[PDB]
Formats: sequence, structure tokens, C-alpha cells
Amino acid sequence: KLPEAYAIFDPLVDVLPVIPVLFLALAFVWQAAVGFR
Amino acid sequence: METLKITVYIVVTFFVLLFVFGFLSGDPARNP
Amino acid sequence: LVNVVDEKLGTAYGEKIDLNNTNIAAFIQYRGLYPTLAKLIVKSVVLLTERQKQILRENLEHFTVTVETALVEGGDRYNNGLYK
Amino acid sequence: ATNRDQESSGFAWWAGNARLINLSGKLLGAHVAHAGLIVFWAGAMTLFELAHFIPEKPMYEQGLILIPHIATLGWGVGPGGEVVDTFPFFVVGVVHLISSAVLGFGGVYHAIRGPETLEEYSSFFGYDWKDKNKMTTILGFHLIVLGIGALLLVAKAMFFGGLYDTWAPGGGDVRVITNPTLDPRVIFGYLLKSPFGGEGWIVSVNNLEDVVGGHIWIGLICIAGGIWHILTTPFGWARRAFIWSGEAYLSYSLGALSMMGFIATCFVWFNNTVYPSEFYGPTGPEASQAQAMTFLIRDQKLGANVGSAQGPTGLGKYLMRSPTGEIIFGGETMRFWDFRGPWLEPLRGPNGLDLNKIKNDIQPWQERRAAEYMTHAPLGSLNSVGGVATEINSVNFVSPRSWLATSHFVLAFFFLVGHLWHAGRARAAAAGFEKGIDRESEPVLSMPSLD
Amino acid sequence: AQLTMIAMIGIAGPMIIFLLAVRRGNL
Amino acid sequence: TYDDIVLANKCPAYPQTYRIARLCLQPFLVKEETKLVTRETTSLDQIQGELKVNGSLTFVEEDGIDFQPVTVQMGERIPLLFTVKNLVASTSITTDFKGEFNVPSYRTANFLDPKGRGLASGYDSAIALPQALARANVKRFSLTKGQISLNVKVDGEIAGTFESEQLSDDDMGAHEPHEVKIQGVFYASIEP
Amino acid sequence: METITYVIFACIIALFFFAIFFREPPRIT
Amino acid sequence: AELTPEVLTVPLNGKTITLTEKQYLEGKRLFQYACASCHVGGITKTNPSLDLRTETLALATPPRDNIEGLVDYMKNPTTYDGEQEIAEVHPSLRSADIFPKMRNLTEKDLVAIAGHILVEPKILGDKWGGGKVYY
Amino acid sequence: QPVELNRTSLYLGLLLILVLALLFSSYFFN
Amino acid sequence: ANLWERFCNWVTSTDNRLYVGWFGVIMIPTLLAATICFVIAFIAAPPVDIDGIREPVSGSLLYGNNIITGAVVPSSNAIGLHFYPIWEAASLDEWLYNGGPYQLIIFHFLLGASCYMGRQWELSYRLGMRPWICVAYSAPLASAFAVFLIYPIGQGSFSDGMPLGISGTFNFMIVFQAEHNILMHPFHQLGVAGVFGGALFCAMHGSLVTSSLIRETTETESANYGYKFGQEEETYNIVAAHGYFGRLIFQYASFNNSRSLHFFLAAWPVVGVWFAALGISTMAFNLNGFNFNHSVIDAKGNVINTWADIINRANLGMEVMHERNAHNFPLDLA
Amino acid sequence: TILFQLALAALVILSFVMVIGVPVAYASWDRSKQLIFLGSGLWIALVLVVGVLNFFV
Ligand code: CLA
Ligand code: HEC
Ligand SMILES: CC1=C(/C=C/C(C)=C/C=C/C(C)=C/C=C/C=C(C)/C=C/C=C(C)/C=C/C2=C(C)CCCC2(C)C)C(C)(C)CCC1
Ligand SMILES: CC1=C(/C=C/C(C)=C/C=C/C(C)=C/C=C/C=C(C)/C=C/C=C(C)/C=C/C2=C(C)CCCC2(C)C)C(C)(C)CCC1
Ligand SMILES: CC1=C(/C=C/C(C)=C/C=C/C(C)=C/C=C/C=C(C)/C=C/C=C(C)/C=C/C2=C(C)CCCC2(C)C)C(C)(C)CCC1
Ligand code: OEX
Repeated sequence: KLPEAYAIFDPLVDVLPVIPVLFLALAFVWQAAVGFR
Repeated sequence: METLKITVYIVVTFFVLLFVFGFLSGDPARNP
Repeated sequence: LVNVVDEKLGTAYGEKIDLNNTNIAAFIQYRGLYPTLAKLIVKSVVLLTERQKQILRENLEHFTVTVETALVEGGDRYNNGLYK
Repeated sequence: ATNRDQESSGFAWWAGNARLINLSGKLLGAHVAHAGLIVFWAGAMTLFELAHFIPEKPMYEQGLILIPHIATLGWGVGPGGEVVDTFPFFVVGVVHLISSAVLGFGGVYHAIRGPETLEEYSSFFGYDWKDKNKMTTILGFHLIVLGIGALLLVAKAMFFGGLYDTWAPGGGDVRVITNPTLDPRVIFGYLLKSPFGGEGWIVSVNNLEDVVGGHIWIGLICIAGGIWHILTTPFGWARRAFIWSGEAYLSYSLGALSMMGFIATCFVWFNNTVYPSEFYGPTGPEASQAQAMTFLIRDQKLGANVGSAQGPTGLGKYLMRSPTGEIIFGGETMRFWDFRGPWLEPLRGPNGLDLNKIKNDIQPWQERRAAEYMTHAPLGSLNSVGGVATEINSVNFVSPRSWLATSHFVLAFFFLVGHLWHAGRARAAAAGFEKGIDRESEPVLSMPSLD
Repeated sequence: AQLTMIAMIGIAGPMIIFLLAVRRGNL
Repeated sequence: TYDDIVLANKCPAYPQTYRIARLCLQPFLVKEETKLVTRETTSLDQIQGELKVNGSLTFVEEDGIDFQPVTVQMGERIPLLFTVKNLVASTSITTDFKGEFNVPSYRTANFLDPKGRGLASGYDSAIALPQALARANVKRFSLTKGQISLNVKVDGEIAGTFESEQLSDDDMGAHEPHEVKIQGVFYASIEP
Repeated sequence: METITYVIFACIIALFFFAIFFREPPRIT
Repeated sequence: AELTPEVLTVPLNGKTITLTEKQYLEGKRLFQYACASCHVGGITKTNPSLDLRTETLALATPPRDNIEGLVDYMKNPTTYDGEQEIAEVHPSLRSADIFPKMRNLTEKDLVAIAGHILVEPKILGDKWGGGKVYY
Repeated sequence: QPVELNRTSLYLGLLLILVLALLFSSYFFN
Repeated sequence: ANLWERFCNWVTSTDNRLYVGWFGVIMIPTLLAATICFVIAFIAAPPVDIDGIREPVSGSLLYGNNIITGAVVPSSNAIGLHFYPIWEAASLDEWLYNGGPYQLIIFHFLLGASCYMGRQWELSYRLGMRPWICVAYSAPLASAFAVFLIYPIGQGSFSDGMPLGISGTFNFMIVFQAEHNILMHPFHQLGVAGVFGGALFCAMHGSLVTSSLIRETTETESANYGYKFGQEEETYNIVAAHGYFGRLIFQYASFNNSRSLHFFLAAWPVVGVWFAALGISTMAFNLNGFNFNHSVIDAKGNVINTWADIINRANLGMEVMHERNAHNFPLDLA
Repeated sequence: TILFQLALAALVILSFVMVIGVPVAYASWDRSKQLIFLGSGLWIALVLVVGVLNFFV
């Protein structure tokens, strides 16, 4: 478990490693806003 | 066995040195 | 020429615990025998500790003495490749 | 807005990272934001692994790949791979994740705000890809830093706590490795070891002495190779042996990383020294020898004559011979007779396993470890059902070893493909036909016939 | 909840891209 | 030690109850009615017995690795369970050991053949040919005696050369066993 | 009769030798 | 069918105690936590003789087809005849030192593993303690 | 009308037959 | 002008009927060693004890096999992952017994087919071609990497390699599904999506080009003579085939770009077989297929069997019967 | 101890404005300079304030 002064922010940590999967998908959002020009 | 071992070992390294030297002997040069 | 393991089934080996032939795992079907007395038996119908003698005598009608060479050689008295 | 459509670069959107080949400031921010992504994942996964962490359960029973790496370093683990303080795991998670915002700042800064090329603002930082002595200067800078990194591991091993030793006496313990193997005939004798069974090229490193001293040797030749590449330019035999292009050095790195991923796959699959089975679980070899031991233990406890006990085939059911002659574990685990773990070296005498050390000398911690390692084999499914493919859904177990070997095989094969892609392309690019064949000067119509 | 984290973590990726589109920034 | 060996197949006047503690046997003359195609899984080792003084020291062996599957190439391959299983040999030890042991079958009763047919497990039929053999159908476990004459170097630990005559694998009755004569060296380490 | 029929494979190698080295060549047309 | 008090009645000591749908679901999970690495499906992987069947457990010495007998096994595990004592090779509450996955098992949480082991053969059938033949 | 069969079609058509008979000879002998 | 620069003028020459190249200085003697040793082992190798338990498996033709049941039997399980050359053995007959010919063939074949891949690069670089026919050959080569080397390494024995044989292959497939549930592995399912799609898009592209050939010939001779080799006109109408196939499904499902078409023909089976070779290479380390055994259970908890539970009984059928004598212990670990 | 979560929730939220506000200001000026600098230094400040206060709880 996290140290007990950190369990308030524990649902944050539970989805914290999905963030690098979404950087890949954000390059496709950014490429789609520019229309893949 | 004692003899075929070093027979294969020399055969292997001669073909491998032929591999390594010929790609060191200017393989970027040999383009059209 | 008959299969001696199958010919062992039709005699009293294949009705009870043959004390010379059955696996050490075939003693689990009764109380008290496995694994201390089952180790002591495998290693005439058996008799040591006194409570062990009372376990054995209560089981002595369940015990058969009939040595089959296939069933015992190669350590098959302890492990015969028969699991779950 | 240079190199941002296919009108200005000639690269499409799906190869739009190739628009950054000659944009040194933008390629720097590409690499620092990506460095920030690795250090983010190092941080965020370690936090995810420690938030979902049970220090009762062993580490391999929890789907943990990164907590075993911090634990191998000798942080927050005591006797037998048991966590006594999860705070050295948490700090590694926080120092990485917070550092990812700094590399995330500097990646975003150089990519989307900074100078697009460094060739004007800083001739020290500005590089041309086909400038050969500058390309060794950055290579020499990065070699010294990896020499600094391979000496930090020696520092943690020799001064700042020691690493976890699987071959510590009485079970595994964090051990200060104070006498590392400085002997180069041992350090580079690993390099001339066969990769194949019983030899196991560098994956057979089986003590933390050669690990530390091997990282003194690697850690100082990388420093001395850094001072080499800083102070020199490439020699003439190497200038004709390489393409000097941006994609060329990428392909050489991709081919190097395919080597490393295939090797680290083999380390996490076969080695239980730098990947202790306390943290990573038993190896494939380790679990099959543990199964043969558990039934060597169980049946002799029922009074089986385990040396003379025969299999169905004529071989020893518990104890047969290796094709070199050592008394090894019977069964199919005869393929794994080259396995060394510390829960069965008290059985191994000089003929292989000693039968008299099996009868009256197998300790209950060994019966415990063999029964644990058998029921936690690195067999498992993709939905993480433990056991064989014909097993029922009760055991939620895939080893980190299986996760680490398979992921770093998927990655290492594609990095071989990516090497073949980029090495073929960068040599086609340096010769001038990667965009196609010129119709007016097609080489084959100028090349003679075959038959 | 874990979702309202991952919603605002996930939504605020394209909102960077939404802002630089509706500010005509350097997309 | 073990690291500089992986020799494990090789074995290394002397005058009350005595015991044979470590009996090694390192060997295959096959009688025509060889080579070692089994690589080096051929020696017996770590055999413990009971040297019972009577003038003759009766050696009832009990325990140890005392069987080795050996296939020799005559080109016919001849499997033999090279063994000294339950050997009772007999002769101040200077001294032969004219002993008789039992070989079992090579394959035990759990062994299945290519057609699934085995002795304690498997098909008693030939299920490939449904409406058709009986020799290969019924597996016939052999336990024929073999005779060995050890010939005793002497320290507590003594050594010399054995010679055993046993039959081969009879393939559970399916063919005829060759007479294998197994010459080789031995080492026995006697301790009271 | 069995194996020496199967050793059809020697005709394939002769076809492999003939169709590589004695093919009617591609003509630039 | 439906998980019901006819299924959740199992012998306590000659008395039956009723499990709940929370308790049976908790003790499936505590069986998969600390027991099912070896005892998956009711078998023993490290000893395929001693399955976790009720008939096997009723025939153990002391009887271990009771919930009081299975919690006495998880505090003092014996052999199948009760002669030898195996808390140094079997997980127990006498072996928190060496089986760390047993340390957080309380007296209202072992009864659910004793509950799961007894209720489950009535649920599966021959499949509990039956092995791959009965999958 | 004449039949044309170029040498490649002799070569593929012999390849078609020989690898067909390398297949089916195991079954024709059975 | 020594006989080295005259040697590299022969090795790198495109004027060779069969291109040698520097990869071919490894490829030719390894693959000739892997072909001479193969057909000798396929006809005359004495039976190999593959499973290490002294039960030899006849693989060669002279010992009562036909081509379908013939194989080179994999090296002995007693050897394991050990390097077993001819000089490891005391005699040839020992080397033949323990499956040494299998290790000779696959170490010469994989080293020679790896060097086929770079030879495919090397001719593309001598001819001025774009270079990625080698990358597409990395899809069957990884597959050969997997079943000959990688799946032995993960399983710890070259006895687990694919036998160089038609029915030995089918043994390898059956046992693999029994132990690794390869059908339920999605990487094999992407591979079937790569070869079913590969065969689809082959017959698609083969039939849309053949559908769209311009009339150049009469119906009294073959339409193949409308192509003369080296011609500059395209022999088929790409607009008609797109007009055909676009009306067949809908217009935007259709590659009206010939280059974008042939990238898709290149990439769909190659990325398919890449993932499938990654199936075998990851089930090397026992990262098995999806295990839905006893997944659907009812309110009482009774297992409601699925189709994956019917596969599990078939998987149980092969695994309790594969190598009937090799297992002495209840769990099949490797 | 709860105002350790006053600097920690001043860093899970200040990172949320500095995960938008930095690639929006960089990809769009002088106010954005005095907002990035004042907050990035505040971000380095509050990782040190959380960095000291965890040892105190
Ligand atoms: C994670 C890997 C990665 C990285 C680091 C990059 C980086 C880059 N890409 Mg590439 N790219 C990628 C993957 C990646 N890309 C993928 C997967 C694709 C296929 C969709 C592309 C396709 C592509 C194309 C077609 C182009 C690029 C371009 C670029 C460069 C400039 C972008 C720009 O200036 O426009 C401005 C960008 C934006 C306004 C988008 C804003 C995104 C921000 C930066 C997100 C990050 C914010 C971050 C969370 C904040 C952290 C710091 C904070 C804590 C303080 C930049 C170096 C361009 C280029 O070549 O430049 C010349 C270009 O034309 N990329
Ligand atoms: C693997 C190391 C095991 C774990 C984890 C658990 N058990 Fe076990 N169990 C194991 C073995 C080898 C044996 C046989 C012991 C012997 O006497 O030789 C057992 C036996 C039991 C029994 C007795 C079954 C019987 O036939 O009487 C029970 C009731 C039992 N195990 C329960 C049990 C529980 C509840 C566990 C989880 C907490 C558990 N075991 C874990 C091996 C292993
Ligand atoms: C350029 C570009 C790009 C890229 C990008 C990238 C890749 C970036 C990166 C970025 C990054 C790399 C970022 C990162 C960041 C980080 C952060 C921001 C972090 C922070 C942290 C924190 C704040 C922490 C906290 C905590 C603690 C301390 C403890 C407890 C737990 C917690 C979590 C709470 C793209 C593709 C889009 C497109 C183009 C443009
Ligand atoms: C740490 C450690 C250690 C150590 C190690 C070491 C010492 C290592 C080293 C290593 C090394 C030292 C390696 C090397 C390698 C090499 C390579 C990898 C190579 C490559 C090559 C190339 C790449 C080439 C190419 C070419 C050719 C072929 C021809 C043409 C030209 C050219 C150049 C292009 C030990 C184990 C002890 C222990 C553990 C830990
Ligand atoms: C909160 C917290 C904490 C703390 C933390 C800390 C204290 C952190 C910090 C962190 C840090 C402290 C980070 C940092 C990072 C940094 C980085 C990551 C950097 C990098 C750098 C670089 C990359 C550089 C580059 C360059 C340039 C820029 C120029 C010159 C050249 C060179 C290359 C050098 C603790 C754990 C206690 C607990 C939990 C909570
Ligand atoms: O060798 Mn061919 O297959 Ca791979 O798992 Mn264990 O070992 Mn045997 O059983 Mn299942």
C-alpha cells in the first residue's frame, strides 16, 4: 500500500500509468486537428 | 572428433572473415 | 501369455489392499494408515506402536496378501505414475 | 512551420517523426519528452505497483516487474526477499515521476517552443548527422554517462547498501559485495562462454562478485571509450564501413537494442542471481527442478528408494544421469540439469546430486521452497490464469519472468525489424534510391542479361 | 473515483488540442 | 568440486560388522545371435550395502543408484538395464565378489508403446487394426538374473574391475534379449 | 520400392536445376 | 441452480453452521489467496494423493470434513493420520514466520476457507478434488 | 489448331505433377 | 588488383545468375550444409530418441516412413539446450541417436536463412531497389526463428523444436495447442488473420488484375501474351478494377492507389505472420493463450461449460497423451 | 497531518493547470511568461514542500 498520508490520492495512482498510452493517442488527436496535413 | 572440430572451426571463421572483411571492404561503395 | 497386472485384478489384489502390491496411496481409503503405517507396511494378512496395532487390526479384514513383479519393481509401490 | 506538411518535408503524417531528422532542436525535444515518458512510466508504474502491493504476498504473486528491480538493488528487503520498508520503493516512484515533468517541460520546450535547429544558437549543441567527429563527441558524452551509470550500480553494491544476493548463506540476504571480480579472465571469460545449455553466455553469471566487477570493467571501458570518442574522430576503415546519416545511427542503435532485448529476455528467463526468484519467481528451469525435488522429497518421506526407483522408460524416476554423468533430477526436467539455484546446492556434491544428502539432509525450508516454486512456475495465460493451458481459473499467476521475457521478445524482434527497416533505408538514402528507381537511368536496363 | 481521474486525465489531452485550435495556435 | 566436473561418470590389503558405503561401477560386449549411443549415463554410483563377514564377506547391497539404461549399437541398438539391483555378492580383503543380481525389465509396467499398449496402463488390444499380434499386444515383464564377478586396488576405499553378464531388453517379451557382457572398473569404499 | 519411389524428389531437384539455369529467358520487350 | 442455505449448511464440529453468500464469496477469495496455488480445484498439486474432497477429509485423522476440523488444520496441520506434524511444510497460523500469506487470517476469516472447502464439492460435484479428468 | 506450351509451362506443369505425386505416393502406397 | 578486389568483384556482382553477396558467403555454405544434412537425415538417419527416455522415434525413409510421416527428429531431451555438434559425441552413431542431425540442420538453416534475408537486402542495394523485401522475409524467418530456436530456448530443449517433417510438424502443432492453447492466443489469431487475409488479398489482387487486363490478344491464344516483359504500358486498367471493386463493396474501401494497394498486400500477411511468430516466441516462455476454463458459472456456482471448455477437454486429451512415458510428475512445467 | 494534503492537492491540481497551460502557452506571450515561470518555480517549490512534509507525518 502507499504510505498512509497518500491514500486520498490513490484513485489517481490507479490510472496514472494509462497516461503514457494516451500520449500516443494524443498525437493522433493533434494530427487530426491539423487534418494530417 | 579432435580433428573435425578444428576443421569446422577454420571453415567457419574463413567464411565469417570473408563476411566481415567484404562488408568492411567498401560495401557503401557498391551501389549503382 | 496374459497381462499379469490385469490377471492380478481378478484375484484378491483387485478387491482390497494387497499388502505386497498396492500403491502407498491406496491406504488413504481408510483411517490411520496413511502415511506412517502405509510407510511401515509397504517397506500372510501385518503386525510396533499400540495405537497403530489397533488401527491395523480394525483394518485387517480390508487387507490382502497375495508380490507381483510388474506392480512392485521400479519403485511403483510408492509412485506408479498415478495421480489425480 | 517547416517540415510539417508533406509539401515541405516529403514525409507523410505516419512518418512525420522523420520530418525532424534535420531539426536538432525539435529532435532534442522529441527525445527529452520521450525520455520523460520512460521516467514517467518508471515513476507511475512503481506507484501503481506499490499502491496495489501486499507485503505479505511474494512479489511474483502480484504482477510486479519494477518493485523486483528496486528490491534486487538492496532496497527495503531483508532475509529471504521479504519487504521490511516500502519507502525505498516509493521514493524511486516519486523521484522518477517528478523528474518526468522536468523532462516533460524540456521535451515540450525544445519541441514546440525552442529553436528548431541548434546549429545557430549553439555550435557545441548544434550537430550535423554527417559530421563524424561531432557524432562521436555526443557518443563520447553518452558513453561516459553510461560509465557513470554502470559505476553507480557498483557504488550501491559496494557502499550504499549492497545488492540482494540470492546466494547469501542461509537463504537470500542483501549483501555488500566488497570483493568484486576484477579479474578480466573471469569477466571476459563470460563473453567467450557458449550461449548454449550448460554454458549460457553471460546469462550464467551466478554470483554478485562478477556482476559488480563486470560493471567496474564495463563502467570504466565506457568511461575510457567516452574519453576515446571525445578526443578522436572516426578512422578511415570505419568511414567506409558505415553510412553516416541520422537514420543510419538509428538503425545501428535499433540493431543494438534488438541484441539487448533478446539478451534481457534470456536473463529474466534463465538467470536467478540478478533476477532473484524471491522477487521474480522461479525460472522455467527452476520450477521443473522444484517439481522433481518435491516428489523426491515426498516419496522418500514415504520410504521410496529414490536412487533405485525407476521411471516407466528405464531411467531414474527421481535420479538419473546427465549425458556428462552428473546425478540429476529425473523426469522431463533432465533438460534443466544445468540449473543452479540456492535451494538445492546443499544437495549437489561433486557427482551431481548426492543421494546421501537427499536422505538425511533435506531441510524443511527447501521442501517449502521447492513446493512454492513448483506451484508458481512461469506457466500462465494471457488473461493471467496460472498453470498449464488445461488448468482451471483459480490461480491468478503469471510470473514477472514470463511477462518480462515475452514483452522484451515482442519488443526485441520488432527492434530487429526496425533495424532491418532503417538500415536498409539509410543505405538506400545515402545512395539515392529510397524514393524509387529513376526511369531515365534504371540500373537493370543498363545491367547485362542473365541467361 | 478512479474514473473521474481518468476522465479529466483523458479529456484534458485533447483540450490542449482544443485550445490551440480555438486560439489558432501552433497546431 | 562440482563446478570443475560438470568425471561424475567416473569412479575414483585391508582387514565384526562391516559395511560397503560407496560402490561405483564404471563400464558392453554384446553376443551376436559395440558403441555407446547413450552418451555418459552409464555408471552406477553411491551404492550402499552390508558387508557381512561369515571366511567369505557376503555383500547384500540395498540402496543407491544401481541401474543404468544403456543402449549400444551393434547397426542394431541394444537397450540394456545395466544394473546391480539387489545384488548379493561374496568372496582380510586383498579377493573377488562372485555375485548374482536381478535385472528387471528395461521399461516398467507403466510404459506405453507407440500403439498405446502397455502392461499396467494402456490398451491390451491393437486398436489401430480393429478387426484383425498377441505377442506385441500382451506385455510380458521379465526379471532374469544376471551374474557379476567384481575383481578387487586396496587402501578403507578399494577399487578394481567388474564384469557382469546379463540379458538385454526383451521389449516386454516382444523380441529376444541379447547376452550383454559388461566389463568395466569399480570402486567400493568400505567403512564399519 | 517405397523409398526409391520417394527419392520423385530427385526429379524435383533436376527440375529445380533446369528451371533456374535453363529457363527460356525473360526478354526485354 | 442458486447458492442457498441448503448448500451453505456444512458440519461445524455433530452440528451444522450456515455460511452466507458474503462469507462463501470471501472464503473463495481467501482460498485463492493462500491455498489455491497448491489446492486449485480441490486437488493437491504437491501431493496428488491427498485431495480436498469431503470423503478424503472425513477420513483424515482427526476428521477434517468439519469446519472446526479445518480451522484446527489451519492452526495445526498434521499428516493424514495425525501422527506427524507438518506446520513447517504446510501453511498455518503456527507458521506465520515462514508462510507470510497466512499472517492476516483471523478466526472469522479461516471459517470461510473452512466454509469454502466444505461447500464447494456440493457445488461442483466430482470436480472438487477430481482433477483434470473432471474439468 | 496448334497447341502451344512454352517451357515455363512444361516446368510448372512438371512441378505441379511431381509435387502432387510426392504428396500422394505416401497415400497410394498407403 | 589483388585477388581480394577481384574476389569482391565476383561476390558482389549482379552478373551472377544467382547472386552471391557477402551474406551469401555465409548463406550458401550454411544452407548447403543444412540441405545436405537434411536429405541425408530424411532418408537415412537412424531413429532419434527425442524425449531423452531411450524410446527412439524413427524419422527417416529407410526405417519405414513415407514422405508424409518422415522427419528429422529433434535432438534428445537429455541434451536439452546443449550445443551438440559432431565433435560433442564419441561416435557418429551416438550423435545420430541423440538427434545431433537436427541441431546441425537448424543451426545451419537459421544462420543461412538469416543470411538469406540480408542477401535479399544486398541485391536490392546492388540493383538500386528500395530495400524492404528483407523486412517482409523477416515474417517467415521469425516464424522459423520461433519454432526452431526460440520455443526450444523458452522450453529448455531442442526436443521441443518443430521436427523437420510433415507429420512431425503436426505433432508440434497438436502438442503446442495442448500446452499453450495457441488457438486462444490472439497473436496466433492475428496470424490466421494474416494468412487468411493474405490468401484473400492474394486471390483478390490476383483476380482484380486478371479481371482488368486490356484486350491485346485473341480468344484463340492465351491472354498472358498481352504482356510482353519490360513493356512500359500497364497491362491492366487500374481504374476499371477500382471501378469494379469500388462498386463491389463501396468506393472508399478500395485502394485506387496501386502503391497503397501493394503496401497493404505487403503489410497484411507480414504483420500477420510477425504477430504469429510472436505468438510462438511468447508461448516459448509459457505466456499461453486465453484460459477461459470454467469461466461461466451459474448462481449456485456450477460451471456452465463454454466452447473454450470443449477445447479444454480436447487440450486435455492431447496433453495427457503427448510423450506418454516422459512425464514422471503430475504438472507439465516445460 | 491534513495540510500535507494541502500541498499535495496543490500539486495534483497545479500540475493539471501546468499540463494544459504550458503546451498551450508554448504553442500559441509575456503574461504566459510570467505565468509559466511563476508556477513552474512554484511546482519545484511544492514538490519540495511535499518532499519535506512526508517525513513529518
Ligand atoms: C511520444 C512520442 C512522440 C514525440 C516526443 C513526438 C514529437 C514531435 N513530433 Mg511526432 N508523432 C508521433 C509521436 C511523437 N512525436 C506519433 C505517434 C505520430 C503519428 C500521429 C507523430 C506524427 C507527427 C507529425 C506528422 C509531425 C510530428 C511532429 C513532432 C515534433 C513537433 C510537434 C510540433 O512542434 O507541433 C506542435 C504540437 C502541438 C501543438 C501539440 C501539443 C502537444 C503537447 C506538446 C503535448 C505534451 C504536453 C505535456 C503533457 C506537458 C508536460 C510538461 C508540463 C508538465 C510542464 C515533435 C518533436 C511535427 C514535426 O515534424 O515538426 C517539424 C510534425 O509535422 N509528429
Ligand atoms: C503448497 C505448498 C500448499 C499450500 C499453499 C497449501 N497447501 Fe494444503 N496441502 C499441501 C500438501 C502437500 C498437503 C498434503 C500433506 C500431507 O499430509 O502429506 C496438503 C494437505 C492439506 C490438507 C489435508 C488434506 C487431506 O487429505 O486430509 C488440507 C485440509 C489443506 N491442505 C488445506 C490447506 C488450506 C486450507 C490452505 C490454504 C490456507 C493450504 N492447504 C495451502 C500443500 C499446500
Ligand atoms: C512534443 C509533442 C508530443 C509529445 C509529447 C510528449 C511525449 C510529452 C511528454 C510529456 C511528459 C513526459 C509529461 C510528464 C509530466 C509529468 C508530471 C506532470 C508529473 C507530475 C507528478 C506529480 C505531480 C506527482 C505527484 C505525486 C506524488 C509526489 C506522490 C503521491 C502520488 C502523486 C501522483 C500525487 C506529441 C506526441 C503529443 C505530439 C507532438 C508534440
Ligand atoms: C557487466 C557484466 C559483465 C561484463 C560484461 C561485459 C564485459 C560485456 C562486454 C561486452 C562486449 C564488449 C560485447 C561486444 C559486442 C560486440 C558487438 C555487438 C559487435 C558488433 C559488430 C558490428 C555491429 C559490426 C558490424 C560490421 C561488420 C560485421 C562488417 C562491416 C563493418 C561493420 C563495422 C558495419 C559480466 C558478464 C562479467 C557479469 C555480468 C555483468
Ligand atoms: C515529493 C516527495 C518526495 C521528494 C521528491 C523529490 C525531492 C524530488 C526531486 C526530484 C528532482 C530533483 C528531479 C530532478 C530531475 C532533473 C532532471 C531529470 C534533469 C535532467 C537534466 C538534463 C537532462 C540535463 C540536460 C543538459 C542540459 C539541459 C544542458 C547541458 C547539457 C545537459 C545534457 C547536461 C519524497 C520522495 C521525499 C517523498 C515522496 C514525496
Ligand atoms: O518434450 Mn515435447 O512437450 Ca514441452 O511440455 Mn513437457 O516437454 Mn514434453 O511435455 Mn508437454
